[PDB]
Amino acid sequence: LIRICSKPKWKVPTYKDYVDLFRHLLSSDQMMDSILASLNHLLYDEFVKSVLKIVEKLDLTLEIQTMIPTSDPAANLHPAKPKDFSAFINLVEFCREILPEKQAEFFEPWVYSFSYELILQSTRLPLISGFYKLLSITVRNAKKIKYFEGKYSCFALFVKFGKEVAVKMKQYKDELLASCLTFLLSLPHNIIELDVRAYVPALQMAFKLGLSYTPLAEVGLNALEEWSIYIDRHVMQPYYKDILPCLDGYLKEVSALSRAAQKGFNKVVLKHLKKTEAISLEEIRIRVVQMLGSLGGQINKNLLTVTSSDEMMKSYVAWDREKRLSFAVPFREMKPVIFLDVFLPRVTELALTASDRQTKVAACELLHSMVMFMLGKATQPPMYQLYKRTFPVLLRL
Amino acid sequence: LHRAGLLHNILPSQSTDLHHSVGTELLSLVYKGIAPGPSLDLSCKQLASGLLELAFAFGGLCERLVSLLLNPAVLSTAHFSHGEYFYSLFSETINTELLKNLDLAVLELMQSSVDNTKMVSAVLNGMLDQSFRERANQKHQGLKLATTILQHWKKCDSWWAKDSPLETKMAVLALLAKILQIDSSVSFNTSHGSFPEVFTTYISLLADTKLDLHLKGQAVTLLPFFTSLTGGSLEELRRVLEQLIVAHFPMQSREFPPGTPRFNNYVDCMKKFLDALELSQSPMLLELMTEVLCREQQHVMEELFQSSFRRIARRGSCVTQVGLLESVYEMFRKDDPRLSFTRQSFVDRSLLTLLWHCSLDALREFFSTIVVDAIDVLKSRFTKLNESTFDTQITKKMGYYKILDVMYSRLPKDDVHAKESKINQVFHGSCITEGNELTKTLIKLCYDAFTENMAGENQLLERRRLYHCAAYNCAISVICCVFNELKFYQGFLFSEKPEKNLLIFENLIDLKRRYNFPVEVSTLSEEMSQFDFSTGELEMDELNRHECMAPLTALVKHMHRSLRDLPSWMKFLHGKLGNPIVPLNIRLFLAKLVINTEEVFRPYAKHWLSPLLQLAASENNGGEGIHYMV
Amino acid sequence: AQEIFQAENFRVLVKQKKASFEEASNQLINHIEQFLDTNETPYFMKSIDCIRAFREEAIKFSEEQRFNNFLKALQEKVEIKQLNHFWEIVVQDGITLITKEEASGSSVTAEEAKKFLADVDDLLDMI
Repeated sequence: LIRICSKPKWKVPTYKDYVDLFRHLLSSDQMMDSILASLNHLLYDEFVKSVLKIVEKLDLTLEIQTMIPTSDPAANLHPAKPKDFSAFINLVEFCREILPEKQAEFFEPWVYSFSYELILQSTRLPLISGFYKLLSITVRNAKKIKYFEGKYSCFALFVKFGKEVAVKMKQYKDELLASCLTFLLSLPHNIIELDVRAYVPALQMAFKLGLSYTPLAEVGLNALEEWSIYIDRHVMQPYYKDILPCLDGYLKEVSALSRAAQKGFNKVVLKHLKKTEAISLEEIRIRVVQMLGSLGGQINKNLLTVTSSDEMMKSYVAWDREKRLSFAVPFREMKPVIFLDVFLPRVTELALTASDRQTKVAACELLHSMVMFMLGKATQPPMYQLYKRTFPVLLRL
Repeated sequence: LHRAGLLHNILPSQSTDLHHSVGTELLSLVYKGIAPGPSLDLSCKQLASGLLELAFAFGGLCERLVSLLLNPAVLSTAHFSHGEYFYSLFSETINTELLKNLDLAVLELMQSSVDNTKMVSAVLNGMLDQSFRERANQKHQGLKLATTILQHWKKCDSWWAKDSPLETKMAVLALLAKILQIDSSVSFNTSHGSFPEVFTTYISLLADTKLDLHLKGQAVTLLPFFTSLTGGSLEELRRVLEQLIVAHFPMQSREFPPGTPRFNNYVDCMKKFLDALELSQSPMLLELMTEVLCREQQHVMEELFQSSFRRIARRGSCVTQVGLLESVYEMFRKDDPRLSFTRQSFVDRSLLTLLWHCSLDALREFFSTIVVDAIDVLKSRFTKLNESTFDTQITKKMGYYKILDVMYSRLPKDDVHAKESKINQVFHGSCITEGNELTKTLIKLCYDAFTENMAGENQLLERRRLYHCAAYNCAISVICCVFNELKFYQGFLFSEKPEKNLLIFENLIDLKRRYNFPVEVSTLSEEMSQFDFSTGELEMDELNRHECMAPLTALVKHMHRSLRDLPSWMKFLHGKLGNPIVPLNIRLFLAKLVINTEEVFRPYAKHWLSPLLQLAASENNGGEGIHYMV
Repeated sequence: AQEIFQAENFRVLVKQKKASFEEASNQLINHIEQFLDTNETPYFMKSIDCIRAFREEAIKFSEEQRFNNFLKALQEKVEIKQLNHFWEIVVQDGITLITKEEASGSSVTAEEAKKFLADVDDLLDMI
């Protein structure tokens, strides 16, 4: 662990190919020792003790380095001992692929401890992901095996920490927030049916933050699926008119193999294919409609009862009462007058939300040009109502 | 409560012995509970560790704990230790109680050394790596327990004696390496620890011809702790190292195929010697290592030796630097009847590296020591009636020329030009006579070399050729650091006179060796340290290899940046390349030299086409010709 | 078808045992020559032990020509070089040719030991 978690011409693969080794050390085990003369349990327990040891001694704390960030994760996103930090990271993914499974009976006694000190560290090391990720691993292992049929000490621990992290999460940005959300939406929660009004913002932020980060969409989908299929079908109902309407935006060359295929097919395509897991968004939409029909038509109508218009009308109204920004595009002899307003909304939202670097750059250049245009135009037309629309986007940009 | 000290007036001992009955019963429970009457978990271990922490929080109980560690009872299981298991199970709270009170835990532990040697070694080693682990804020118990387990070394004595189990000798070597690594550099003087009785152990484990080579390779890592000794003890240690070398080392060279079960042992022992020597900048380690190195045509590990010497010289502590320099120097300068080849090897591949990589930024020390001891031998006159002494004088003169070359190539100009102290000791003592006195004396005696004719000389021809080459290299180095502004490079290094058979290039070039010329050519790296602790240019083909091509090319490029043709280097080499009556090899050499210095001969193109062209085009070149040279 | 499918311990051992001969003699000659080239006293005791072993094996293997040729060669070498220390350590013990009858074997006292071993100048100041 200490080494293969420390590895960050000569080529150095870091940890991603130690993984199958360790999986066969414990899981693919009866198929390799049968030629010899159990070890699965001992090695799993040793791996968990060792990872607990490393978490105990890594000094994962952070220090501020030379404004005033309100973001608690800030320039402070800089550990004191970066080699330790990278070691913890290699640790978190290594455990993540070593511990989705092999829990058939092995993780049964480790849940309470593993949790308890992950909560303890993550409470004094709050803004350090991977703690959350190990928590989500251990809670999903506590979910595969049942472990939550009512021990009760860890139940109260998870309840209190779920509440605390769900309230602290409303500050966290991309990687931290993603780890927190995957944690929260991995509680069994067919066992915590209670206070479901505090776990809904963590599912609509894991839906809204989807559409770009597919595994967050996947965790949101499994969350909603479990909440539908196992929670009681009278309290899950009032919390459909605000959990489906955030799920609507989802519903919107010459290689070696090619040369081998061109030159007949004699053992060359075989070797070329023999030489050669992010979820696909299309399958995400497929599952959205699948469970959208699987949840009925009684429940279903809430997908589009958001308000039928709440703030997209702010994008569907005239930014100004009467048009300004008359721009005479100069041809040879005629010079006709176009209006920049009409496409100012689409440009100003292409600048912010583009998901396309070339389109983003073009849109930002247009907002620059149009901003200068509109500050010029009033210099020689009362026009502040479009400043009121366009400064809240200059500051965002 | 124990943090508040109210552990006894809230839980007492009865009208019994001064020991705490509660602690005794708790510790007995923890000892015989994990024993069968079994099963184990992590929470149980957390309890039991807290339980025995409580047990030790009462009072002393330490001698009882130790007696439990050495208790030789046997627990059967298909029957391993029954007393070690209690240790390895906890192994951390145990050892932080033993390090709670020193001088008694260690004493009571080592007292039964001959009885439970496995157990006493295990517990002492655990105490050691426990204390090494906590040195960041507590590098105090480490020193105390190291010194304390040294103060009783005469008790743990049967371990290193002769005909012991040849597993406890290396066990005590590992323990002893641990001890020395913990404490400071203290165990050598005025019997700080047990000076006599601990050296006797090192000398004995590195002495007797019943141990192995890897065992002493482990042993020769104590050396960086023990090379700072002095006359008696250091002389004895150097003696025993020398019998090690004579008794287990290959006699002059490899003579071992790579893979036989001597070559691997030899390379292991040698590299351990070498990295020890790179740790402790110890002169006599250089004596031994150069001695073995410069004793064959070319050692197998030459590059290792050279990198080691590069580190050695590059250390600081200039007095130690000068000591290494003077040590290898005196190893060469001495009148020992050594072979000429070996003696000249001493300077070639041992002390030139040390001189190149560190002497001093404005050095005086070594050169000032050797000025009027090497000048006088350069002025010495040969006696061509005996092969041996003549050869040795040639080799020593060559070496002195090479050393002067190194200083003049490295030492800045001023502290050899100006009215100095580094210089003023060839003539009239350190008085202010004229300045630049040894510049001109060395110039005379060097130019008089490599220009002395060889008509009547038919005894040692290759050696004298190398003598001339080294002299000429020394000359080139000094002239690059003479005033060197006007036509100085011409009178010497060039412009000889064949009236009385002065031939620079004819004599240093071989002229009878037929060149072949083939056609073409941190808090987690710390836990690395605790596991460490508790475990143990050009194409140098056939005529760039002439010991004058690289110096001559550097000199030519230097003259390019220093001021038809130019008087006697453009023109004298021009006229020695032109006519095909000059012997072939000089002409090949000058072609090589002009090739490597092409950038110099770009303004002089119109002069420099005829002789190169006729050298390529002529038919004089042997074999199928100088084809890659063409 | 039927025709296509139907170190010192090793040196001590070398000095002791050798299938061939006069090659070990040559290699030990080279070894002692290089040992005498250097001047470590342990190598001097090495040489004296080696010559003692050679004398013992010559006596125990019916051979004297090698012994006397080796003795003559080493005597000439010490005479022509500066190996006074080597000769001193040899005469401290005493090594001499066969003195019985100048042949293989006899029962005569040793007497051979006592009977044989009792212009350019102007170029300078232009600066």
